[PDB]
Amino acid sequence: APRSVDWREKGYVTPVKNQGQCGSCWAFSATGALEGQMFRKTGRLISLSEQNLVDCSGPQGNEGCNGGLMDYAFQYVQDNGGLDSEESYPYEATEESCKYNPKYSVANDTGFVDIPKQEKALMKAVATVGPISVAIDAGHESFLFYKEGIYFEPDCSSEDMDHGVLVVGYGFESTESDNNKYWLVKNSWGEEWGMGGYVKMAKDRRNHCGIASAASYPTV
Ligand SMILES: *[C@@](O)(C(=O)NCc1ccccc1)[C@@H](C[C@@H]1CCCNC1=O)NC(=O)[C@H](Cc1ccc(F)cc1)NC(=O)c1cc2ccccc2o1
Repeated sequence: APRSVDWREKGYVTPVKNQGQCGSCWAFSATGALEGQMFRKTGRLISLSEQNLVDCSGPQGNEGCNGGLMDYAFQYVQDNGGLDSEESYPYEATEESCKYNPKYSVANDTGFVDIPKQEKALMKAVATVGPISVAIDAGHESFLFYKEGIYFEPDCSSEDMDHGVLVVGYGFESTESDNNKYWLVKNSWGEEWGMGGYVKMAKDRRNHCGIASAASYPTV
């Protein structure tokens, strides 16, 4: 496995988005993973619709702006046999009735793979598959104020994640050893948060914040 991976510089990652005041972290996390896999499959990088996921994934168990799972979004894409593009079904940060139009479908998947809960497998999956959809514990106030460096909430939980985010790679900082490894994580709170909307999560520090607890990716 390589020592550093960054899927942004290879063209797998859409620009950073802003979810607003609606609990659709899962939707954005699912669309990023599916964008990565669609690009790997065809070489075409198309922003997908979070609103479609929010509005139409009800039957699969999701709760719109009131919570959602990324596996449930992949299941909705598979059952629905399609996912509209961001441009056709633009984000409105609210719950609305499903307006899916198969004419504007630009993505689909045949299921999803759940990663074993250990950071080594997460590293392997990120290296070989691409951006991976994950969950982390971000309820602590420190996460709200992140700016740069490796983020390390001493009170983070490894088994109770509440935020879905995407992992676009991993790397290390050139310091004198002292466990410098980090996960490159993309967030959905815009660009003015963290490093242009990104965060370096602590890597190989005993599954800090349960990043490797709920890792999965859609199979196209
Ligand atoms: C999410 O991190 C977020 O969007 N935060 C910003 C925000 C804006 C407005 C209001 C609140 C937060 C957050 C969103 C939920 C729902 C909205 C209300 N409060 C929240 O905390 N997290 C999730 O939505 C979460 C993501 C997740 C996925 C996978 C995993 F292993 C852990 C977490 N999913 C749920 O909370 C959830 C999912 C389901 C599915 C079925 C029934 C109930 C569910 O609850």
